[PDB]
Amino acid sequence: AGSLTQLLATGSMDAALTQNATRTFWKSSYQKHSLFALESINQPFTTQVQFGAESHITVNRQGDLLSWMYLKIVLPGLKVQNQADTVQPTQQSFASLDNDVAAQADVSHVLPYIEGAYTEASLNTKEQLIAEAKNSYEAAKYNAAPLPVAAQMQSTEMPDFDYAYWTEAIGFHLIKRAEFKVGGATIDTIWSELLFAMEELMGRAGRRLTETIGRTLRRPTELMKASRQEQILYVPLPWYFTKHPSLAFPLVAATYHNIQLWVQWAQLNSCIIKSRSNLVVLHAERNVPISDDHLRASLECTYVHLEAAERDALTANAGTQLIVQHQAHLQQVSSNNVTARLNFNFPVLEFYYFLRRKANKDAGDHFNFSGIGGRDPVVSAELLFNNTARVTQKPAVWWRAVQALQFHSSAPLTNIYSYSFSLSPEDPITPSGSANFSRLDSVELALTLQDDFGAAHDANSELFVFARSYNILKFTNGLAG
Amino acid sequence: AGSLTQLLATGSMDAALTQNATRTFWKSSYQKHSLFALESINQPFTTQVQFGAESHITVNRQGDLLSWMYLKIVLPGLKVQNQADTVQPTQQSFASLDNDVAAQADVSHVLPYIEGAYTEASLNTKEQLIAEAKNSYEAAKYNAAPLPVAAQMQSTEMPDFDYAYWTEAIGFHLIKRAEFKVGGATIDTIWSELLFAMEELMGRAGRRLTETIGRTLRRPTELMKASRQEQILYVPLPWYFTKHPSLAFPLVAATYHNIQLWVQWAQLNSCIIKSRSNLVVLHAERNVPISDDHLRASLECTYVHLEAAERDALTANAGTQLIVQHQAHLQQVSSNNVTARLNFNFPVLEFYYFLRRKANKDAGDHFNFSGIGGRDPVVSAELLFNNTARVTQKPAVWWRAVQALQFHSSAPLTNIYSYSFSLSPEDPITPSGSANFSRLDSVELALTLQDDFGAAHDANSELFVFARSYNILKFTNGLAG
Amino acid sequence: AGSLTQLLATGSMDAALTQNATRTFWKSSYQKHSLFALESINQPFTTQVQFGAESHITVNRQGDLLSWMYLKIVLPGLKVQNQADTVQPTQQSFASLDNDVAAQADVSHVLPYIEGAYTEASLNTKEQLIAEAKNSYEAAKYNAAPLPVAAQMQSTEMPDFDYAYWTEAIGFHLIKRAEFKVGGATIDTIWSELLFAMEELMGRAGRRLTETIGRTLRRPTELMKASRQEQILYVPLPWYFTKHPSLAFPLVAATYHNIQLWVQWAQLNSCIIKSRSNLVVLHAERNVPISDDHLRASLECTYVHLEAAERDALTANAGTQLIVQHQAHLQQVSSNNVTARLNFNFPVLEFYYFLRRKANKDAGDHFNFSGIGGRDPVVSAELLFNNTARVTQKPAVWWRAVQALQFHSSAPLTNIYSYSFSLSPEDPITPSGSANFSRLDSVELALTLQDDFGAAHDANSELFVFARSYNILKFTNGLAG
Amino acid sequence: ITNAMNSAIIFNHDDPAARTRMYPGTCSNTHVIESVSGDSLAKALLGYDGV
Repeated sequence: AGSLTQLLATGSMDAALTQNATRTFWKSSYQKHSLFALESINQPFTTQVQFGAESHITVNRQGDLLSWMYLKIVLPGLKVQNQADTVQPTQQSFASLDNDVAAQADVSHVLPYIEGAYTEASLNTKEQLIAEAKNSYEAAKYNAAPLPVAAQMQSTEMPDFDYAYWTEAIGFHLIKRAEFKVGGATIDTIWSELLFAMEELMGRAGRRLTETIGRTLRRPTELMKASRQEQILYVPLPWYFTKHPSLAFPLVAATYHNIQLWVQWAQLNSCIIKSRSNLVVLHAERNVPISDDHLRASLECTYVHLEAAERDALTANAGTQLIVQHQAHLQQVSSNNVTARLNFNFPVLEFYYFLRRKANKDAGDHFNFSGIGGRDPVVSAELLFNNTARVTQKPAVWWRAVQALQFHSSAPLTNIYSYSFSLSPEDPITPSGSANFSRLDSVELALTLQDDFGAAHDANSELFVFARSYNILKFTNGLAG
Repeated sequence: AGSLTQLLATGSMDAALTQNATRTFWKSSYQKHSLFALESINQPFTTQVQFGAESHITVNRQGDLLSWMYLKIVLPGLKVQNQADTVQPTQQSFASLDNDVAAQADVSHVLPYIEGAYTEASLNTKEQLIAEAKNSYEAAKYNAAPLPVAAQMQSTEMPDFDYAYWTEAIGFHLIKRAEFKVGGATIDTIWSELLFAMEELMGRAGRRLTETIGRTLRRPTELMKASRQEQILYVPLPWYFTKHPSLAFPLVAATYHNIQLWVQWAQLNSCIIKSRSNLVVLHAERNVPISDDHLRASLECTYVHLEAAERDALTANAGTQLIVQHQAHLQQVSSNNVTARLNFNFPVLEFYYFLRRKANKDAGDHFNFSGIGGRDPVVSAELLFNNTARVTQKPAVWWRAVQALQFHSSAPLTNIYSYSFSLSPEDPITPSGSANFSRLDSVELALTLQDDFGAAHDANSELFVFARSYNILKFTNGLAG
Repeated sequence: AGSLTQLLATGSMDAALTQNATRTFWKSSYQKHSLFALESINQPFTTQVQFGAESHITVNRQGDLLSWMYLKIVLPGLKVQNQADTVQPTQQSFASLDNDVAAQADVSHVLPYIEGAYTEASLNTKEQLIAEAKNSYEAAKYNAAPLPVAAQMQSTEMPDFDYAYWTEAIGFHLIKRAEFKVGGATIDTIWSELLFAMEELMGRAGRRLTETIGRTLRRPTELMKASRQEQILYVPLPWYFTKHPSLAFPLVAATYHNIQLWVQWAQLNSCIIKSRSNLVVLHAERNVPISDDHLRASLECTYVHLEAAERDALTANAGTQLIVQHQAHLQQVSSNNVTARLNFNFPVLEFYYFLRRKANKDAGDHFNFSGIGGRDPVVSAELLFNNTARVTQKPAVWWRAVQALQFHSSAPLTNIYSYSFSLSPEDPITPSGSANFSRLDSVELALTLQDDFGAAHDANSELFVFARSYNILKFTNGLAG
Repeated sequence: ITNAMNSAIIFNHDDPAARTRMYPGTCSNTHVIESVSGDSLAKALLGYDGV
């Protein structure tokens, strides 16, 4: 009686929701699709792959569309030997944990707050004086309550043996820059720092790229374990056509253009960290000093094979694809107040920004976007259009956590900040908002950074700003532009 | 030959799926949208913000729609001083870890199972006797196999120094109640306990509110670290209009109504836990006793700016929005059998329920919905409509884990139970089932709780029941109702 | 001036995106639906439920559709007693941690690499010699750099007391096979190993089945704690009709067919692990030896009640549902090169494969798909159609991580490999690609496994291959087929 | 205290509010106040929002 009465208890308001219902929950409807197949094919680079060099590949035409694209990287296992035991000790310098430049830079900021005879003190007494000076510095700069000295003395249990390892997220770090080219024109460009920021914000829970890029979430002991043997990494290249099947790049419609991936590789000296400064780093299998020719890479492409009728239709009329392109503003930072002039073009969906200390970069911690003592490097930021506040001054947590909560699949674990003009900037096919920067005379991101950011040992810290913008790729008569 | 043969190998069944295909995977189609912009604007409260008080804000009209809404809370850093060293030691009482009322309440239930001279025993002997009595209690009540005494002696390594910290998920706890008002009418009401339950069930992996609300997943050492300095929290207010862009609140269509947020704040005594009972809690920067006027809050609103044509269309005909409203049944528990009479109205989508021990509340652990000794407080529950079983008696795990698995984005880490009448209760725009409680003479949730729940030291434990219901918000002639 | 200028700054390209816009972000539209209700009903098996037996249930007709289906399993708490203290010590043998067959099998592979007097060595000296021989084995087989001996000596802190526990993910392990039958015909079949693989790949972040199936992510101490008391498990049965509301099984349209669930239960000896070989395992409450009749199970079904008009429409014309069926190829492995001949039928969406060592199975670690020493058991795999490479030789990481990244909601934590022909194999209603195996004369999965896989103590290791295929279920005149 | 600060910093007590406030005096153009410290007097005058 009650369940039937609920179906009868309808009024004029229910008519807007349920009158002439076009859907039922109790019967499945499905759509028929055209026939297609997927094939994954690995292809060698056209030029030699080496650390610090640029390499390119011309993408083969082994199907009708191009869908997924992965850079397959093979890194050798690492071993170490004392320089005294080596017949040829001359190698490039690597970052070493016995010379922690990041910790030395952090100590340099607290030196003015050390009370007593620091120079003559025992090692254990120096560690105590540094922890007390950190409390005095943080009280003076941040009105922070002092932490117990014992809580600041975190011994990272480092192993009592010699090692070397590939840096955190080495699969991204290796790709300093990649360019997707069609007919000799650059269609899009991606950077190591952008790839990491995109994975932090858009990386879905349970599908994080951890193993696929050599990322351990800053657990040095796991990087050491992984680095003792050969590593095979599959780094996704997040081009517009890899984001949705309807955006797959129509190879058949671009028949008269070569499709190329160009990759600028990281220098070998930046890719490795060692336990001690006096160690030589060896290729684990070959027992020779590690060299720039030990980088191996290939391109793994997923091709789509279409039925003849769909292939012929696509060849006759591929039309236009909405694309997202990436733009970059890279700036050196030498002051706590920084203004970035964002000379980006087109309808910008969103931008990302973050800072890297010089000391973190020099320590080989390339994706450590933290400030001094691991703090947030940004105090506040403001966004100006033509000297008018588009976003008034907001604290770092608003740009990092509130913007990520509103517009992104994930909140960043590092100090990555974002701002979206789009309601759904991760939707590759549905435009949901933008600001046209080609119609603004000035776009300025004004930053107030933490105290002493870009001073002394951190002179030439880096500001990264990346923007995502809409453009249109047109296919006509076997050409793409 | 094989791939072409697959495209030809079609029969009368494939016609229902692929005949006259209206979609291709090999060409992207996109829709054009109207022009809009988003702006985030922070606004002060119209009244003073203080602990234990009620404050309100009249929301400004700085755009055409209202989308996201965050309560920006600023909490001072905490320090502690001995009461003997303080010129004015008189402060409100705070929960203290040297007086663990929750542990004392748990011990009180096992006192009848302690064999031997408990009163005269050494401290280490009392801990042994309590662990043995816990085994005897659990064997007698639950037919549990005894755990090794050493496995029950979990020392939480508490630091050997003085501290105070803000309670777990303080950003939610501060909001005892918030009311969204339009034209003086309450449109919706949210509670601290509901906000936490909603984040447990609907909080997406990689987008949990942890840092944004001061939640550490019950790691006291992280709460201590965070509480030594100023904290800025961004608490999302999950109103119907924050759930989907098409539900954004049409400011232009409600021109003659004031839009107000009212917030009832938690008492300061409930917000802080200290290491010892004899400590005074100080504002870390000001070096004064912490007081009710040290709470700071503001409202951060995201406005939408529309193109004139869409703004004019929305002003002429905003029509009606489907809304979800929240209802609450709050009850004291003094017996293991509890019947809650759910006097909720309208088409209910779903309800949540959970229990809080008096001892957990008094210990300042406001979101600890566990029973005695951290067990599940519910043994079983039944749902009755007009004294007829709508859901027959089911064990706690069915209401907690099976209902969450079927209808929610996440399973709760705490003892939160749910039941959905909707197939997709997290879809804000598509009704997918409901029960109309305004047409039921009685709705009863009958609970069988664990033994001794609501007895002795847990007299006046709390039952929370929250329901989500459909209603319609109508916009006409510049008014909303 | 700027925001209005952006709305005016439109060209011929914007016309494809925004001309005649059929959607607005500033007004919600909703669809009305038909009236329905959901009811969860628990039902006993028609036959006795026992370990190692087959049991069936005839599903009741308590609503118009069948939606969710859970196997509700009740397992008793476990206790242990010494065999010498037991009046009837005769019980089935259980796996025991004092006789770790998996560790003994791993040691057997490194015996040829032990230098010195192993047989006469002290226990601590034998552990050192085994760790050194592991380095020599891994250097010889994999060109691995040696790990420090201290890093290989992981003591799992096992408790110094007697225990027994239910094996990891016992809720899946109990279901050796389940068959969904209609009118005496098997519509679909699921296996324990497939259920686990499906949860690894398709299990969403924050909705993992952990507690609902007794899974701890290989934390033996948590399995021990859980196994001391009665456990109630709710194992989801992932039939086609449980995946989407429009696929709910139309009970009213199948009126003349009995609907049955058949379940083949695991043997009791395979379900329990004990600390020591000389222990008897007891039912914790009854204080009797655990026996095959201590398994209890029931079926929890969610029924849908429809409004009379929708019920009558569905009875008159239920038509056809697209279904996914599961197929299995199970093979013994006795060599490092394995070819699996996949005699699957119909349009295959995707397949999963994985290996289980005999030693892992014999140790009671039924979902440990790792190789020797916890390594990846697959070096490479190739997929052939009619002796032509459909997928050329690819390394294990491509089949495990790249395929999961492209097509699945999650990456597997275990050595589960997949390959999809579908762009969205987790979409139950939209076909997005397949390969028709009923039109291929041969489908071969060629595997190169790790060295010594399937040799000596691992003779008769298992290869599992599962495929998902499209079929059509037809409803006509009260019959289903 | 203002005179001991050479009027570079001004201390004022507001009797209606019972609050002590500190402001930049003659250094207002050249310097910014970063922090305040001192003994029991500094804590007594400024530690409780100027009370």
